[PDB]
Amino acid sequence: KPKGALAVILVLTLTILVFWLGVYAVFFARG
Amino acid sequence: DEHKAHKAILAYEKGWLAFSLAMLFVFIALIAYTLATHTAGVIPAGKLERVDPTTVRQEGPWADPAQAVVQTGPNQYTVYVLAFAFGYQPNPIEVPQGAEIVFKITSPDVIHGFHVEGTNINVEVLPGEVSTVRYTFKRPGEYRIICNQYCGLGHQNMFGTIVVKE
Amino acid sequence: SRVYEAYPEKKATLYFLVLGFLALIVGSLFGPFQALNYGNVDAYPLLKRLLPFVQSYYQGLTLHGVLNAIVFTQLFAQAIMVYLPARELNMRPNMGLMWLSWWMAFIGLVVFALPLLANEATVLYTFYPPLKGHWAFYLGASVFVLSTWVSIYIVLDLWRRWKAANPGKVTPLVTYMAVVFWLMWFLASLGLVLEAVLFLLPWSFGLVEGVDPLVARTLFWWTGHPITYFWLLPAYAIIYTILPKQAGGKLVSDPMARLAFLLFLLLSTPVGFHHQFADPGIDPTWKMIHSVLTLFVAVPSLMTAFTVAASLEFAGRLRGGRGLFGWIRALPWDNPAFVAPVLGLLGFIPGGAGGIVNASFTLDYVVHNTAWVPGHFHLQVASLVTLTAMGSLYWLLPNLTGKPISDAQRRLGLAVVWLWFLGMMIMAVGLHWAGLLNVPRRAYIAQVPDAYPHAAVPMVFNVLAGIVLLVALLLFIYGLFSVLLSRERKPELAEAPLPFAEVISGPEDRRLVLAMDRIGFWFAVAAILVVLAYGPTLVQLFGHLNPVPGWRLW
Ligand code: HAS
Ligand code: HEM
Ligand SMILES: CCCCCCCC/C=C\CCCCCCCC(=O)OC[C@H](O)CO
Ligand code: CUA
Ligand SMILES: [O-][O-]
Ligand SMILES: [Cu+2]
Repeated sequence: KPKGALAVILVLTLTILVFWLGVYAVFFARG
Repeated sequence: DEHKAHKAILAYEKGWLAFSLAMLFVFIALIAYTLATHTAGVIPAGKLERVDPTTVRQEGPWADPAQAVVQTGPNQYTVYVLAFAFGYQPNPIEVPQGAEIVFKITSPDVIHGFHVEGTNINVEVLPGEVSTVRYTFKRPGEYRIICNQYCGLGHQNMFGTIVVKE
Repeated sequence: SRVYEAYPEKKATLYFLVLGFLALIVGSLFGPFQALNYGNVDAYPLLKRLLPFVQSYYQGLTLHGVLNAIVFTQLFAQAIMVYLPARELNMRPNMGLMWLSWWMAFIGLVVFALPLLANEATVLYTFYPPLKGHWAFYLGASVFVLSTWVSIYIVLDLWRRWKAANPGKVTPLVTYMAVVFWLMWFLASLGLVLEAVLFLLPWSFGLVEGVDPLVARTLFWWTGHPITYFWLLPAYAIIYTILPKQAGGKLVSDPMARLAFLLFLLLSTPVGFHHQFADPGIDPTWKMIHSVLTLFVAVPSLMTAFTVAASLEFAGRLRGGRGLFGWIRALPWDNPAFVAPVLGLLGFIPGGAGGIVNASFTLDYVVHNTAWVPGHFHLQVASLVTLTAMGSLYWLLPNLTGKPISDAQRRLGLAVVWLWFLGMMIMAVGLHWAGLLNVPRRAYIAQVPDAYPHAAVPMVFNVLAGIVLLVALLLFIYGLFSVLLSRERKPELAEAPLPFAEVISGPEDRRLVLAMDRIGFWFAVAAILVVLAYGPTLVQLFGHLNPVPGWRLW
């Protein structure tokens, strides 16, 4: 199991997800 | 050792490529949603509507800013805004809260930004074309318009105002 | 030097690198001042004394973007993506062509510099009509870029020549990367060639009265997007094919690396409307199309994130690091050639994330044209690409010159790399945040000090970044000139092979690989995607042109 690679792509997915849902929320506040 | 490691990295890569794709497609669904609701009014009508930037301040709807706000529906206003170096007319744009605003924006000189701080109206203004965008202000007060496209040495100070009346 | 007779391509590659680097240093001088600006501090009166030809923040900004995002990046791409395939194949590039390419770049640069330095082309590196720059900006810029066509030709030549000697062999990894990369670039570039040729050049010489803004932006952005992938892929070739050796490990998968690269060939060009979400006159449906396509183009980097991560893990395990974190400690954090690329990969995480936000059509209305965008792209190009270039200097420079890197120079290198990195991360927090508070990009804000009170906190980050990055640039100048202007030489450094990584064998499927080697076929597909994504819209615009007079407002 490439366990270290998995952590990195976990951190990437959370980064993506936070940025995204973060910005989407803002879009609706300003909507 | 290696042959083991390479199979396992590959097996998990596929997992991740499948998870990533799903994530992306979820975002595609979530964007499609926004497209079906009133908040999508901020997307320009992508209709071409050519005008002459050299006469736009001397004939037609941009040449009289005090008459630029016209009721066009039982609950609809259309506003003919001019973005120019370095300001907007009318100043202020005055509209009622809760009504639908169709902003029709053009420029007599260079490209400007039309970005209404506090809202999702954020549209490029190109000389020779009209930009059409829709918004309903849900809260009275003063919103500031910012130019977000470099337009020359007056860029930093190109501001306008929209007053949404109670 | 007898090394330069055997390998004249070392001298040429050297000249690209150097020119590209000079260009980065001059371009970067403006950086710190711009950071202090987004920090509400006006230090322009100080720049204007040190460099009295600078009439305005905007002329500085033109120089910065053009020098850093156009020139350095291109020279770097042309240095890496010719020379690396050459060495893998162990064959001479057409040297006559290669000097030609360098002179076009050089002369184009000098010629465009003239109106730029004289305040006749303050239009930024996007040069959007009606903003009307001097004819020498358009002509210098056009010859500068066309120089890449000669490079495209050089690599395909090398490629065919090897296939001639070796029918029924797969193209070697680096060479496959460079071929698909150069072919993508050919497609990508036609948007700007068309805009310079039908519109910009004739207009700048007064042969037409106006130019249509809509059609010019549209043609611009056809090239505008894939130019960025054009900046990145050289760093990727290194990260794929060199990084793993430098990490102490190996490339975990040749096929996966070709796959990433193939996908870039297919998806880099048909996505330009993601820069036109806020433009009038383009149907919403097309903007949805391009939005989808852009999320696809994210895939090959999502792919790259896992392959490279796994390669690094493998390296850290080989090197004796146990655990879920222990492989990170076990990596060679003393080697600047390892550290720079890896750090750029670090920040590429949030940068990629910002990117995905930008792609999402309606979400772009939140961030379009705010400090957010510069925050996004400093992670991508100012950090990951530039850092990759910088770091690689520690192997590339001895490989090409024969000069040794001393330990002291290594350490200076670490410091620069780290400071540059940290500065970029700090500034990315300032700009993203600022962008969320509706602060515009491309503005001399310090000059309207009371406009954005709400941004006081993120501004302090921009100031802090300003200083950190001043320090790292000063360190980078001082370090770069030690190595380059050093008395000693050592030619067996210039002969020791490039540190190319070894792959791990486990059968891949040879069929996937063979399928990916159908390069003409994939090029066709890529060409068709552009026609389907641009054609309908360009047909509708070209049938309704509205040229408008040009302005000079600087
Ligand atoms: C090199 C240069 C650039 C790249 C690459 C880049 C990538 C993206 N961008 Fe972009 N961006 C946009 C879309 C994205 C998309 C979807 C991506 C994607 O390709 C990103 C995908 C990447 C990822 C999903 C991240 C994967 C991360 C990796 C690979 C990290 C691995 C970590 C490891 C391995 C570490 C492990 C090691 C340890 C020790 C732990 C759009 C819109 O859709 C806009 C316009 C917005 C607007 O309003 O104008 C835009 C505008 C810009 C600007 C401004 C243009 C201007 O002047 O107006 C520039 C120059 C630029 C640069 C670049 N852009 N972009
Ligand atoms: C010493 C580090 C440097 C600093 C502190 C830094 C800072 C900045 C800031 C503050 C701006 C935004 C200015 C504005 O929108 O008004 C900017 C814009 C820019 N920078 Fe940098 N920069 C650095 C290095 C580079 C690097 C290496 C690249 C290219 C590889 C580069 C590419 C760009 C581009 C293309 C723009 C946009 C200019 C435009 O909107 O026309 N930066 N930089
Ligand atoms: C050893 C070296 C480490 C030192 C690095 C510090 C680490 C991070 C903290 C602060 C730096 C802030 C510097 C910013 C300088 C002035 C900010 C400013 O202009 O203040 C505006 C004020 O909010 C409106 O009145
Ligand atoms: Cu008008 Cu910037
Ligand atoms: O260009 O993103
Ligand atoms: Cu793009």
